[PDB]
Amino acid sequence: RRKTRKESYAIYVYKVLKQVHPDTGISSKAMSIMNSFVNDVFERIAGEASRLAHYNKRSTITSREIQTAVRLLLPGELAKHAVSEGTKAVTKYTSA
Amino acid sequence: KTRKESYAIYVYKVLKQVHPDTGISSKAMSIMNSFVNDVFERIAGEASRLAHYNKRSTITSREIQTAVRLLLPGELAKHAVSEGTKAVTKYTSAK
Amino acid sequence: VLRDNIQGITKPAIRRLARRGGVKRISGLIYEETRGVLKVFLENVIRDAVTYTEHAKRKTVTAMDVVYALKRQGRTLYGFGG
Amino acid sequence: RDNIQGITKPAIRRLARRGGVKRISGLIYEETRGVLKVFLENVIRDAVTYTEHAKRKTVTAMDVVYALKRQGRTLYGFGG
Amino acid sequence: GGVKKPHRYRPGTVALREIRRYQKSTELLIRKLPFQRLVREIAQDFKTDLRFQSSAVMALQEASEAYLVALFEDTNLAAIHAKRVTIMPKDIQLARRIRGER
Amino acid sequence: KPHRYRPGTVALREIRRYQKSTELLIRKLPFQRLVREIAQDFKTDLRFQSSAVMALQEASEAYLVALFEDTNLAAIHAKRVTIMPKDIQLARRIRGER
Amino acid sequence: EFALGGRCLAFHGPLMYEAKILKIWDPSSKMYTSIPKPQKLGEDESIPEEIINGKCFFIHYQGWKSSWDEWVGYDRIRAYNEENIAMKKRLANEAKEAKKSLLEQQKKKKL
Amino acid sequence: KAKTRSSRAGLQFPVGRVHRLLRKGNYAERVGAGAPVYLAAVLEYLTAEILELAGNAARDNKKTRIIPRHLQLAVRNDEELNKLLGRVTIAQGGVLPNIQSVLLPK
Amino acid sequence: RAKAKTRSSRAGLQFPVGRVHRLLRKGNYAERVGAGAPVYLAAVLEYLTAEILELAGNAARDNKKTRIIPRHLQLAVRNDEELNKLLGRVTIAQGGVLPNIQSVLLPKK
DNA sequence: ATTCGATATCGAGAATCCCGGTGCCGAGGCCGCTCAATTGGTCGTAGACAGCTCTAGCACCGCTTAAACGCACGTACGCGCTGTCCCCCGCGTTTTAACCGCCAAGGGGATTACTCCCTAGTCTCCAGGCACGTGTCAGATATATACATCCTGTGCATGTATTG
DNA sequence: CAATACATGCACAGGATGTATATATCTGACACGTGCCTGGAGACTAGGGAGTAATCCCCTTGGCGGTTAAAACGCGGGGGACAGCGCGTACGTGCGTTTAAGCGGTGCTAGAGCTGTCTACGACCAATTGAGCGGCCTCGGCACCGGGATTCTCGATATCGAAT
Repeated sequence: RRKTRKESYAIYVYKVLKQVHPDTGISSKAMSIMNSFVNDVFERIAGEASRLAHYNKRSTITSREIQTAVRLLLPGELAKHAVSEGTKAVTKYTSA
Repeated sequence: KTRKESYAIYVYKVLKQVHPDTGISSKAMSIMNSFVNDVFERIAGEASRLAHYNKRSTITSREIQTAVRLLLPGELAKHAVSEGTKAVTKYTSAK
Repeated sequence: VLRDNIQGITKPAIRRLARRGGVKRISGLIYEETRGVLKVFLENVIRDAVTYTEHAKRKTVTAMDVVYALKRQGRTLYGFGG
Repeated sequence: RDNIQGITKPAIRRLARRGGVKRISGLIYEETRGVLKVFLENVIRDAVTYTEHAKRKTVTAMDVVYALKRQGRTLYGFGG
Repeated sequence: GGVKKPHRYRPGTVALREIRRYQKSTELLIRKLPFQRLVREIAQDFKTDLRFQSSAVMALQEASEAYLVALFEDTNLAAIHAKRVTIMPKDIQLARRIRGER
Repeated sequence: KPHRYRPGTVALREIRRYQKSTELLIRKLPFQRLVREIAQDFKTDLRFQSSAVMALQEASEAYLVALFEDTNLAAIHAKRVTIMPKDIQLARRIRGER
Repeated sequence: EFALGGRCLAFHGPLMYEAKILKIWDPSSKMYTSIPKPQKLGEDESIPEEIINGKCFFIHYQGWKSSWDEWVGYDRIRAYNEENIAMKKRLANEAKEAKKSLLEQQKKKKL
Repeated sequence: KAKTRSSRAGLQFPVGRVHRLLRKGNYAERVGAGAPVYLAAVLEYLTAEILELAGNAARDNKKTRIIPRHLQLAVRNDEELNKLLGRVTIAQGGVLPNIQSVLLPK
Repeated sequence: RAKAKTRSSRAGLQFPVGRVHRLLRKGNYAERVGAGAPVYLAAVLEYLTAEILELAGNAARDNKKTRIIPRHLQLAVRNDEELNKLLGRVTIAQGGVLPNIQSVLLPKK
């Protein structure tokens, strides 16, 4: 038969690699490392987001509690840069 | 709302079931309430996981039997599985 | 603005905390760098607590948010709500 | 059985040399095998419990990293 | 002739006596006001003019004592590790190293 | 007289060798036989995927190299270079699994 | 002279010690004045009869606890003045010479 | 006449609120009937053991009311709770009365 | 019906916003998820991947390599202390360790 | 001035680095499918906001006494050093099973299909849990003895060093 | 060579001393009575997730032959581990002094908390399509190999500092 789809971020990781390094290759095992990475950190931040929304008695995931949480997990260097481009991405998303 | 919801009288009654002569401190009682809330969160979170984790989507007795043998250390486990199984047996017998 | 209270963790109090731990004899330069240890632990705890605080549009740090943040970092506390 | 002694003395030396240890006592090896094996029944007990949850009686690497995820240590590149 | 001499104990008897005294105690061993000053001065550069519940600051108090005393038994073990009874700054550096927050 | 290094120089050389390397330092079939015999008591007639025992291999070597770094720190603590077991029972005790 | 709460130097064996005067006793009135007011001796309070006919002072030794507090007469008490301080230094030197003789006899005992 | 689910299950812990905490507490969109029953059962079991050990501690400390010092002795004397809740610090517990042997006088 | 434009290109991102929104919904975190939440989530995932990939690229470059190996990833994540608390309790397969020697283990003169 | 130890250098050995060479199989791009993202419209409803209340948190102040600080004497550990022993590194030979690889077989993981048991959802009812009030005894506080117990002297059991 | 006093090491008396124990007392948090209201329970329906039959295939298991890198055993020896000792100093302990924490009282307010509105906004469902994933196929980065250079190591002879 034709097998079911397995969820992976491989093509996006490849193209952001090309954005940061247009000539650098990638191996498959390292790419699976990266997929496990993005799944793990996404689960961490999404669990923190869902909790911190529940914890103040709120039933809606928004951008505010996840900028709060990204700042919770990611440390300073991984923080102000992340929150800054996140807000400009959100504003350019709502602008369009 | 103004109503605040906690396991006060329930832990009091199981205490009287164990020791029908012993008092309890209120901050000790908050220790008990936060403790049962925390272990409830751990057991429910892992049960929701291992229900998701085999592509299931409903919460029944089998996975929480699995998770109570899994989380709690062994000694507490087999007895917890025994009492939970006889409890659900009583529940289905009484419908 | 309050300033220069870091010495407020007094020398006998650091001793008393040690003597609950069961140690006998205390080195002399323990006190100031253990005050620094309290400083780093309290700063990351209070960072998580004030982050939880300002998410709730709040200007008051709640004990709820304190035990919340302790649940986050692996140093959780009991007796103040779940 | 005998396979607990299959974790040989040069192998434990290799682990120490990756661990940056210069000199190793002779009594390291057997109780290090004990530490290894107790870590093993903890992890594989969690992994097998995941395994007969799935109505399964062969184990997967996915269940292994899943048991690690429970025990706290996270492994990458083995799925999940 | 016979000159007096006080009732000073050997160094260590008073030690172990207050060890048994304090390992049965349950109260707080830091004074509330200085540690509250610590909490209020640390929560300045994060944000100004905070308010703290009286239960919140004492939760910080007792949590910090729990962390410090738990650091102190394995500090004692690290001091005994080098066949010593004096603890040293290296002991707690190693403790925080092996916990994984260094 | 044949050339012989002093005790420790070869040891540091293959510190460097096993630290720049990434391959897996336990013989695969003895570890597989270990995993089978230690899974035997939990369930009889249990089958293991090859990637599963690879995952146990990688996790075990990571656990032991971390524990042995901790061992080297607690050994260099007591004015020493050689480790003893008592080093690693303290290393496990302070990490909270004894 | 002697005042309530003032410094004094007193005998104690062969040596001089500084003390606080907490009570002043008058033998004629069978009474003493104290510091936080005349009053008589209490139920558990007594003065040795060797000095109770002379003017007594209840004194507290500095650097030593309240178990060492005691009644002393003019024989055992002197005012805190430079003559008494100087002979206190002299008797401290005598105690130092006694300790040095102790060291000499123990080092000859070792040999 | 309406009977509670706990008396159906023979428990003192309530099936109703723990079912509601499963539902609005946002763990799964669907939950069966027997899961809160089993959940309340295991909560009763663990609560009974910790309270019975606390009662033993209170008897040994000859106090007729539970104090968190008794709770701390209950959780720390039992080694199984010591890796169930050795991760956990509790309020007003103190520590175990332990002295290392080298610190004892000779 | 207008031309179908991806949400990632609408927000100037490369991780799929619709896919991570589907993972938020089907991953059972709540019954309701806001619109900009997967956008921001995708963006912070982009940021983390951007730093870890450029560090892996530097790890490949000083090793005179052009393909990323898990050893490059391990060196990249262990060389940065902030990623080191992020990934400290995490283990990397075929990663090895940092080459480090404590001081007294060196030979003396 | 003489001898000796630490260091200083030369040279041999040896493990690894770097340069070609050669073959190899994962990897990146092309192609085809297919199904979840996207558009669009609606509909319920959840949170933002305004507003009112009231509670405990902040600030001050005034008396306390427990503690903080400081200092002085002492003694017991920390550590620097040395001697000695024994235990583990290093190297060689022998063994042995790890690994490749090759094939046979079959066991269950995964997928499809069906049919049905249970559960979300809704409405109605009712009683159990919680906010509130009180009275009341378990335990805190204080005070006076009892007793472990700590320290030290001093007094006797035993090694022993000197002497007759 | 024996004794005996002396020195060194247990046994015990005794005084401080701090802590456990007995008793009064009060007091305030524990527990028990009440009202209620909202959330759990009773009943019925939809429908859909899940249990069970089939199947196939692929991926795991078992075994058999060769080869070899690695394991095991052993000899030696040199480097640590560990015991002992001495000296200094660094807190240990204790007493006196300051002081600031701690309790009670007081007020005030800012900010937490509850209620109403309603409008933005996400949930849900039909179309559809373009991205994303399964398969295939070449190729070049890379794995393996071999030879010269480089760096490191280690041990045998000159040379300066140190003691006598």
